[PDB]
Amino acid sequence: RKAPKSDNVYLKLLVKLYRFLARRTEAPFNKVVLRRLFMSRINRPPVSLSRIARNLKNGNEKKTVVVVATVTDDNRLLQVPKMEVAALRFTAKARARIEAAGGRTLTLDQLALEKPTGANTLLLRGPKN
Amino acid sequence: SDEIVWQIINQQFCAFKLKTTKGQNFCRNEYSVSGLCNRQSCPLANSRYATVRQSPKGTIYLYIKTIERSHMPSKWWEKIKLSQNYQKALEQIDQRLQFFPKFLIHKCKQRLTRLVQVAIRMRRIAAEEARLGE
Amino acid sequence: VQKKNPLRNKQIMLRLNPYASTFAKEKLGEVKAEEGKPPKVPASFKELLHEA
Amino acid sequence: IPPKPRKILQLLRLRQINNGVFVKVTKATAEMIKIVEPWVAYGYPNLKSVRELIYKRGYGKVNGQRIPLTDNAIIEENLGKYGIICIEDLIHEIFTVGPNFKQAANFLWPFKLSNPNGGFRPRKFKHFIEGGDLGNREEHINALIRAMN
RNA sequence: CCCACCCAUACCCCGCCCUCAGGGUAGAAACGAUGCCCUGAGGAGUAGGCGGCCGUGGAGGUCAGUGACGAAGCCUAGGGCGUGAGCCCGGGUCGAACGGCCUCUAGUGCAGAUCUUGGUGGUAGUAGCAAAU
RNA sequence: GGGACCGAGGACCGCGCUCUGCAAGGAUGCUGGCGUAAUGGUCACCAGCGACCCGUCUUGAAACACGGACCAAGGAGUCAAGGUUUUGCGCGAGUGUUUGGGUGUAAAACCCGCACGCGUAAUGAAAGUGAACGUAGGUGAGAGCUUCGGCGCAUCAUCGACCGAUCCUGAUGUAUUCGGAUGGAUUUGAGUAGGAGCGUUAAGCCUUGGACCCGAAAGAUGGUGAACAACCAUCUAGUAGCUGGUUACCGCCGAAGUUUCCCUCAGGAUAGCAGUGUCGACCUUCAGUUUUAUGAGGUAAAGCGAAUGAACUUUAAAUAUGUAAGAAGCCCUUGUUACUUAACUGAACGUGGGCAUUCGAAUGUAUCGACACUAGUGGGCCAUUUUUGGUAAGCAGAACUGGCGAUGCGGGAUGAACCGAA
RNA sequence: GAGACCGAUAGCGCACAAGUAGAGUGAUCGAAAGAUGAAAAGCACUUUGAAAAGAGGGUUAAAUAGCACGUGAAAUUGUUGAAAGGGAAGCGCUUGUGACCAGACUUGCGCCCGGCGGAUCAUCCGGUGUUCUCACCGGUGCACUCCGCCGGGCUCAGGCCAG
Ligand SMILES: [Zn+2]
Repeated sequence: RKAPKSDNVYLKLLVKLYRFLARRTEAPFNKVVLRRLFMSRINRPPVSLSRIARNLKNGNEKKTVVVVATVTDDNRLLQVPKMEVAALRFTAKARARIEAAGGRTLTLDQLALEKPTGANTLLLRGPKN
Repeated sequence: SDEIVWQIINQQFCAFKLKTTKGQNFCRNEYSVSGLCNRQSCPLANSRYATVRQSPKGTIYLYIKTIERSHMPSKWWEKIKLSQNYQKALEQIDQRLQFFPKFLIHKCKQRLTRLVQVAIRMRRIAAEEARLGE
Repeated sequence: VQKKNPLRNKQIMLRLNPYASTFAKEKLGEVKAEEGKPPKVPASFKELLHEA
Repeated sequence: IPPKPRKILQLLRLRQINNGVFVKVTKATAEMIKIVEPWVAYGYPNLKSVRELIYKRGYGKVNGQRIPLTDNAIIEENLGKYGIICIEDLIHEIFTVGPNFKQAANFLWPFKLSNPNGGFRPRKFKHFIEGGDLGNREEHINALIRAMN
């Protein structure tokens, strides 16, 4: 598009970073992440701890889970597995429960340094409506 | 937070801005190489900066801002005396502003050039005004 | 920045068609007909030509 | 204009007065042009008509933009996969109708010609066989090309 | 029937405005990446939809703003800017306060409403000296 | 060779050429003129050409009709409560301090103890019951990733699984009259199948209040006078229709005047036209077009030294006008069904193949489709052609197309319907 | 005691003689109207004449601030000046005539030589502040270097319009 709808100055910081990465890298991961940054808050539904566990429970373990949305906690998920999640935002319950399981929490700018081309990443988004 | 400062400076409020209707904006801050408010020449939004100033006694100095003396506003600027010979002062910019952005080097040389030119013009006006007696 | 007619300036003509030099040099636009005495039109073609 | 000549004049890329297109003669194309005879004039061009149309009013379709054929290079980057790498190749493909005429003619932007120097005939909107300008004039299109181009 | 000539905002070439579409731009740029550069196309417009911008009264911060050596206002067969709403300057008058920026706010923009209030015309030095004064 | 108009851009880069540099990705070189005025502004007037007075309202349109003596100031979509959509923001299975208390530099700011509102599991009229048999399932797509082997978001299609309720079948048993287990249904849910909400800000829309502003006759309460019932104040800014008016600029996108349904006429709900957001394909796909095949006209025509006789035909028009022209496709083999048939005879579900570097005409393609949401529209007049009826002649009615309606310009001396051209 | 209220056609009808003036038998209805100047210092006196008026003269910073009083718009009107006017004016494009008004590039740098004075010049000395290596004072002088200044000579550079 042309301008992000958000008034967050750090969300405009991330759009500036992923505009540069989408232009100067063949990886369609950067183009997809940049498209979802421009999208509104309703079009980025929250993703729960239970939903990122099912997409991990296959042979997709040891991959950096990337969710360009907020991460919410599920009280019905009794045990959290070890997992590295990069997201826009984390709730306090979610952040504590990844850290209790031995996992790590990343931001999208820490993702861009580590995996600029989006290598070995599991991209997820939440339920629409 | 150098970019976050710039976003606040550019798009919310800056006490040094002068908005003109002629398609250009001006910075009133005395430590700016050009009078214009842009990203390259805003000294507040650039942690590393250079500026050429002229003293009332007639001496031209070069000012240096580093990221380390940022939290200390009284010690923002290193003041270095520039040579009166025009070529040695241009070289003194190049050695001192080494490994800087080339915008700062190119505009400090322009600011040095205009300051010397005004000083020569200032002496020619004063000589003619003394002769004219008006 | 400026469209240039190959028919007006021959430098752009030589830029596009390098054969334009040898076309003018060997006078290919002034090629003459092959030699040979042209045989007369048949008399049968003439009486058809002015039948009525 | 009736609805059916309006559709034909759009399929022939004749969206403006004094617009020109190179068509190849089929039974499909001949029936289309015969319908729009009350608006167009057409004939059989010579080599000089084709050569001066491309050199003077030749323009291309590179990513949907009208860029003049000022260099041989822009021919190859858009038509070099068909064996057309020079501007003499485009002349040869249009004039002697070859296997890649479909791609060469559409690459060619429609020719924005001027009004003819000397004007048309006094009664312009009659048939050429009836003393006017509309319809098929065969080799007489070259006199119209020389006046307009 | 033939030759030439005349001119539409139409057609062709060139310049300029804006909009749209495509492209380029970071161990940063010699221009606010909400910036800059390159290329092409387009341009009537009612009901209606969307955006930007100008002007008004008051409010927070700012310009270490202007001001009795003259603020605001008004006038002006003067100098400029902007496509435009508008804006700046000169000359005169005048006497005490006012302006730009970024935000907040609203009792915020007029040619009409046989609009309201005030003031003033032609009719007209006419009708006619009735009433009122 | 002669003339006119133009000089955009601003280090190099490119293609070239006649290569000690050129006319090769946009004008340089030389000379002159310019301060008691080069060049402009405003006013008045003359001259050539142009040029109806604005707004409102009716209508297909003009024409009527209403308003305008002039100037200054005022002057008309506002504010509350409750819904609803979208954007931003905070926290997030939670959210909301501000009733109140504590506090204070005192109507500010700061802090919160208990409840409360909305949400976090559903269905059935009800008794009430109550979310796992399969990595919460299988298969196929699908963004993205990839050790190039394969993993596969959201979402959709299908086959399943469970639960609430309904219609069944009826286990150990049981107080001898109580129960629902197991096995089914072309069922229903605003169900489960792993939460998205709450508060707030901005804009818009809906409802009610005076409700964009101005504008009846009436009715009622309480008084004042006295007479052809009248006046006064209030309820009351009453209400119904129906008029009039409704305030700077520029830019972008831009209509409809219609099909169908329902019923008061005074109207809404769909679909279409304009737009916004999401998802998906790759610019795929589509198209008031041509061609090919084939209908509806064998319509004209050639022949009848072919037969037979528009109703004759070997052949076949023109010209409009329906239907198809692959991979989302074809054929048949083999199995089933709840449908059908004497019968895989048909329909559906599965099976197999070939061609993916001519995937099965031409031309064009300023993307297309699905879902959701949001404004304005739902009149006609004239002409061409075809056609039905009628008159002494006018004329009346259908169907298509075109023009004007929201459209300036050139021409026809002038002009709603003409010609050219937007 | 206060205000993101209104500022004299607004705000209560009333900033002031306001429920006043005035109307109606009566119940009731109900306005318009603020601003000299810092200070009246509110024009003494002379002189026309019958007046809410002038000419002199004075007060004042100012009287074109004179109780018609801060500022003083437009409509409308008089005088003076210019131009025009054969049954409409006004308006658009483009000249032309006259009148008045404005004033075009701010209009400069670089070399050479000679003198004079300064320093950021001397491995010169003393002092101060500091980001601790940069600045600023004071006193020395001119071997070198660099700035100015004065007197010559020289160079190019320029704004607009033409051919
Ligand atoms: Zn700045």
